[PDB]
Amino acid sequence: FVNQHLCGSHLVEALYLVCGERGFFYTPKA
Amino acid sequence: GIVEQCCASVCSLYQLENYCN
Ligand SMILES: [Zn+2]
Repeated sequence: FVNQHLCGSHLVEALYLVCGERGFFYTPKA
Repeated sequence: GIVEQCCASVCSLYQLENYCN
């Protein structure tokens, strides 16, 4: 695999791909 | 956090695995 530059919705897509059925938490900074 | 690192910097798919349930 390679390193990633992921902003906005592109990060959510990557989390979905990586975690799939396990699910994930998307937890930005306040 | 990761949301910030992946955008301002770069991150790996392996680092993302840390956010799976
Ligand atoms: Zn875009």
